[PDB]
Amino acid sequence: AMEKVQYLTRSAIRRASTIEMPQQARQNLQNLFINFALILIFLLLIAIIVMLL
Repeated sequence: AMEKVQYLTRSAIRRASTIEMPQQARQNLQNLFINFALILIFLLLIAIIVMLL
């Protein structure tokens, strides 16, 4: 084979649960965690503008 991008060679035995890529997410737990965080900060926002304001 020939390398064209380092995404599987760079830090292969060092990166653990992190990724060496120009793409912020590649696995669905990353995607669903940010989805849950968006839901939770949206819930916090609407709690404030209904109960503090």
